Amino acid sequence: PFTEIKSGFLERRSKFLKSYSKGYYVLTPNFLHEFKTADRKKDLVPVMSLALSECTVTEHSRKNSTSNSTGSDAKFVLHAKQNGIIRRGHNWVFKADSYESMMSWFDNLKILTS
Amino acid sequence: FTEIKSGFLERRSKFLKSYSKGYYVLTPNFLHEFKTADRKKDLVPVMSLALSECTVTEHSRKNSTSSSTGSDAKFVLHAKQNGIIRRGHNWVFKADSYESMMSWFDNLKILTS
Amino acid sequence: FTEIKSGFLERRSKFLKSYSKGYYVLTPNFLHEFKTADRKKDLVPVMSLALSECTVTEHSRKNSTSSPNSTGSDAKFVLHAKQNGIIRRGHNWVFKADSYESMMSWFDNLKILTS
Amino acid sequence: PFTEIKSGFLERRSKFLKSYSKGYYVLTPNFLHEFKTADRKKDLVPVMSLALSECTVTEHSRKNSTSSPNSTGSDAKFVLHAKQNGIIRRGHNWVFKADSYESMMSWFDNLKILTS
Repeated sequence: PFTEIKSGFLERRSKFLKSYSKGYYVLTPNFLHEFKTADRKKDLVPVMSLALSECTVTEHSRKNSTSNSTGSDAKFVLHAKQNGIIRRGHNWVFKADSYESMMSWFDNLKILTS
Repeated sequence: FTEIKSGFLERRSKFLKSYSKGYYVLTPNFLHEFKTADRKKDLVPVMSLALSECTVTEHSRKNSTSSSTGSDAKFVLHAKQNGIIRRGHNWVFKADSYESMMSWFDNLKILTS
Repeated sequence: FTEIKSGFLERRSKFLKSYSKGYYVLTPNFLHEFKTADRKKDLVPVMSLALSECTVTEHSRKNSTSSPNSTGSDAKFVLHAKQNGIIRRGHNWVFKADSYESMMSWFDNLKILTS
Repeated sequence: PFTEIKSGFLERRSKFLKSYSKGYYVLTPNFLHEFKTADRKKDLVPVMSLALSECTVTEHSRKNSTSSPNSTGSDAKFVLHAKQNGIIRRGHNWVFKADSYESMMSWFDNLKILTS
């Protein structure tokens, strides 16, 4: 009986590779977990687990954000306060499947990282 | 009241690689961002940038080219102290034309003196 | 004769925002860049990256995407410098191979050599 | 009687504005000067003068360098690096774009000898 605040697919940007890779993410009160698939029965080991206690969410796309790309209105930034999966003071960019989906991820993360 | 200039500007995000349009009001003390141009009902700035500790550094030349729109209509606001912007960091704004950009720039230059 | 791998790779320039293709030869000590694949006449490396003080950090995933009309979104890897040399300590170089499988050959070989 | 090693138009990139601006450049043994025009008779005051004594040239495009369609001059860029605070902040870099690979290589080669 897996319990979660939110889960869904997100694309995560690589700063150096300048590309996105899609994964299945699970937000709990303690961690943002990345898994390879949505199958909570057979896919049991997170690819990585980001402790929320030492992350913050800092900025997100506006509904009118433009670039010329996909999901210019659906991105948000997760910032590291301490060394872990992410280096202290560094940032990871995520792309959701819509503005409204992004806002749900952002709002939930913001409350869990206050 | 002592508003110096107001209008829509696009502001670049470094991490999101995108522009977002907002309605800005320039006063002697602040550049204020609002969501809308409704001065009666939209009263709380999204953010208020203290001009006392900002400078305007570069701006597009009339011959500036990109490609993206507004290649001749951008300027840079630089922070001298930690606030909305980290000390030493910069924000990029895009106006609707060179002439409009220069109006913003010239006004900001005097206020940040 | 103790070459481990050789072939063409594109290397990204951060300041020039472009890729340049070169012919690379991987040995136990160095990744060498040459202008051409002519091992008889083209004998002097353009540069020689000491593997002893490099690591390979990230690489593209099979599903990595970049942008329509951009090539090799699934074929890049990152070489990181642990010390000042051709690359400044803490800095990174990005390479693009001709496919995911080719990239993974380069990456796996570099991973062992930089251990 | 204006004496120069090389002169010609170059585009200079702005890091923050992500745009290029074209100017007329004059390379002498002492400086890389920027002017607004090619008229050495009426256009007498440099927009800026970069001391070569404290600059280096560090990298340049290859003949095969590729960026994206449609970009121009992917084979015609070079980087000028500051060793001391002046026009450019110490340790910072300016990117220039010439009108061809061969023109770029002429600029780069001359700058490299003058900044050795």
